[PDB]
Amino acid sequence: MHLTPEEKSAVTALWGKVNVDEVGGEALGRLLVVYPATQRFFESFGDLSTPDAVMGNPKVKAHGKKVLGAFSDGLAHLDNLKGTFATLSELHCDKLHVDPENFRLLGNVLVCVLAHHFGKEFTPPVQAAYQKVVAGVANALAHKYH
Amino acid sequence: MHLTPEEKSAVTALWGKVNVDEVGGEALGRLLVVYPATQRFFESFGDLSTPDAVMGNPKVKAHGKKVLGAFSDGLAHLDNLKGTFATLSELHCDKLHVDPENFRLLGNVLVCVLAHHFGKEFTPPVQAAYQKVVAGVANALAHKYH
Amino acid sequence: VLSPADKTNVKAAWGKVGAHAGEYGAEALERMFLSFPTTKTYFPHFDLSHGSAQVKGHGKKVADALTNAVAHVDDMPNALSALSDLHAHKLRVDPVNFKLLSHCLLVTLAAHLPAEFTPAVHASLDKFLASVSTVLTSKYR
Amino acid sequence: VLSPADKTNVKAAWGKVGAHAGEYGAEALERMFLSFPTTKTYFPHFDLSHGSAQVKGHGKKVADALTNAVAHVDDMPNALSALSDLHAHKLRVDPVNFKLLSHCLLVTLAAHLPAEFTPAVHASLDKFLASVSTVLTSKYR
Ligand code: HEM
Ligand code: HEM
Ligand code: HEM
Ligand code: HEM
Repeated sequence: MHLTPEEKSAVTALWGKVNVDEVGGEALGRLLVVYPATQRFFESFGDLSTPDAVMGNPKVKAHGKKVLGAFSDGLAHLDNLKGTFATLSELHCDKLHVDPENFRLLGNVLVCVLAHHFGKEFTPPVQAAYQKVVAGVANALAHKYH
Repeated sequence: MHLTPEEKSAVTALWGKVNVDEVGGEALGRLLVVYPATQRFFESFGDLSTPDAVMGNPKVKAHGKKVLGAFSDGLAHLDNLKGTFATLSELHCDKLHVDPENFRLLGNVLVCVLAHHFGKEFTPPVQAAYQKVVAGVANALAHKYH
Repeated sequence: VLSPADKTNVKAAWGKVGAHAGEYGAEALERMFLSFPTTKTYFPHFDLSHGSAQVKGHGKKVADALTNAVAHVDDMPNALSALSDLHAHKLRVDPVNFKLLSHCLLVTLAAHLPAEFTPAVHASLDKFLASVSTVLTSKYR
Repeated sequence: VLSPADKTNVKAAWGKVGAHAGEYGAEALERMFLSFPTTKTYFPHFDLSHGSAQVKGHGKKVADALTNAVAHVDDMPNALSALSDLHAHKLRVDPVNFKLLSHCLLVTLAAHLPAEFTPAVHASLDKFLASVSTVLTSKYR
């Protein structure tokens, strides 16, 4: 994907300070809370009945860490998101049956978490660079759907 | 734009049966009727007071011919839509200020029109091929927005 | 909101559908699966092959529901109550998908009702499907 | 719909915005114009540069409308009647844009109210902005 030098540096710089374990858990937990329909993919995760239950669920935090970790990998290959995510794209379609619209929801929830965690440092221009990145990632993940 | 040879033929073949002027007027009139917000760009066209006034407005009809003529020429360049529509993309953004969401609405109204026009010949597979084309064109027209 | 003329248009167009409601429902689903493949993510348990009984059966349940809503166009919320709970608590279909099915139902109606599918009826049907979609996704959160 | 806890959450959060509501409204618009460039198509007559007084002025009007909505959370349609008319009959902003502004407002709140922006509050605010959005586009057609 296409990022200006300014956008790439804003992206890269912020990510250097993100604890993936921590943000990953928060991002997935908030998704399940704000968009409860998404719980349809995690029936075996335990108790997701309340925000507190969702947020302290170890299975949620574990999964959260896995997802953002794969997300961190694509950040290293911004020039070829589609090639980077082809295998997971096919997995998510063929085995998991996840509607790609959910990739977009997660992308928006992640932006919210970054703004929450970073405050004032997450400026309008920084957000803009991240918005382009999560849409890119969402597109790369839906690419092999059929 | 990636279409199988089968899909391209389905597209080309039906298109060969279209009265561009007629379908053009119908599609633009129907956009204006079904999605009235779209009238925001056409206040100088006169009377758009009712379905009948819209469908019968000579300015609406002329604009539809113009829009579908361009669309039509684009069907000759399925392999280079971005290239084919780059200048119009710029115009629509910089001078016309048209939210690209409207290209998507028109594309769906166009498919409804073709279905109405062709009846049973507009099969599920023919619709699918046209769906790809209308999305392709919408994307190409939104490409230069900034 | 559906104006009084909208309700008259829907009732008139749906009336014509009549006995073909179930075959139209199956066709609209087939059009959706082909045009918008991501919608298949919700039917991994189905034989989605052309003319499968599973699709014909589902298509008929979908049309019946539509028939119930037209019949109770003044009180959809109460009429689709049960359907609204199932979609909100079990199915949990992303709302985007309702807009794709609605589009395929309009294309189907267009392909089958040459005489009745005027600009005004088209507008009324679009609004009606949007209303149904809103009622069905209303208890999601 | 907005449950009693939702209403409680919104009033709490909004309460804390307090006097900064206008500054947050401007920040939200700026976020929107940078993140979703297509939204700029509705303000061809504005200076959209960082610090623009037009944006700041517009931000205060938006924020003031939201304050009015929170105050009348139980009777939004009537409170926002004039604004629904305006958007439906004059401005005619595609409904998709409301989702983009709502997202940017959430981002702004997150960035300014760390303590208050809990997952529960986040969910209630999202539901509230969706409700305002719905009211604002209810008379389009
Ligand atoms: C940021 C976008 C995402 C990325 C990069 C991503 C990545 C991954 C990865 C790396 C796995 C592990 C594969 C394995 O070894 O089994 C996985 C599994 C999974 N993902 Fe995604 N994911 C994303 C978004 C989503 C979303 C939005 C959902 C649904 C809301 C979802 C649902 C699942 C499920 C259900 C599994 C299987 C978990 C299990 O084994 O129970 N993913 N994902
Ligand atoms: C397939 C999608 C479309 C195509 C191919 C297209 C093509 C065109 C063309 C060829 C022109 C004339 C350019 C010129 O003056 O040199 C034009 C102008 C214009 N278009 Fe688009 N258009 C599309 C969609 C739309 C939509 C959906 C709207 C608004 C809802 C719109 C609004 C306008 C307006 C307002 C003008 C200027 C008319 C005038 O000055 O008389 N267009 N478009
Ligand atoms: C106009 C909108 C819709 C209507 C009226 C509708 C109606 C129905 C009805 C009547 C049923 C059967 C309930 C029963 O057997 O008791 C059902 C089930 C179902 N619907 Fe919805 N539906 C709509 C939209 C959607 C959409 C957009 C999707 C996904 C793309 C969807 C996915 C499903 C699924 C997966 C089932 C269960 C299928 C089965 O296992 O039999 N529906 N719907
Ligand atoms: C929560 C959502 C929104 C609220 C509460 C809201 C509220 C308002 C208010 C209070 C005004 C000023 C009316 C007056 O002049 O008295 C206004 C005008 C306007 N709004 Fe909305 N609005 C919302 C969403 C949007 C969105 C998403 C857009 C487009 C991206 C938009 C575009 C405009 C425009 C172009 C004007 C006129 C500005 C001018 O020329 O001064 N609005 N809105």
